[PDB]
Amino acid sequence: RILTKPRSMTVYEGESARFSCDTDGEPVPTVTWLRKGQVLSTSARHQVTTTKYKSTFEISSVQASDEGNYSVVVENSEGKQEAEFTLTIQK
Repeated sequence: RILTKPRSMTVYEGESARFSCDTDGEPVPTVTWLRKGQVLSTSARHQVTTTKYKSTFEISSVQASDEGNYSVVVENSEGKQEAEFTLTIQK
């Protein structure tokens, strides 16, 4: 599980904070980005997303959320895993 975890960083605002991880599953695992930042939103405030075997979350307009420690809990159609990191922001 957790084929690869997203590193970390510190951005200012919609400057990058790009993230992308990898995870196996059967069929395909599940992912839920979140970290006391309102589940890293998904589109109204963040460009979060997930693919067949690789997910990723980007921030081109961080809002109230985004403050530092940001993680991704990815299940496995039966199991549960997680990769935590820390992306802060400077409004």
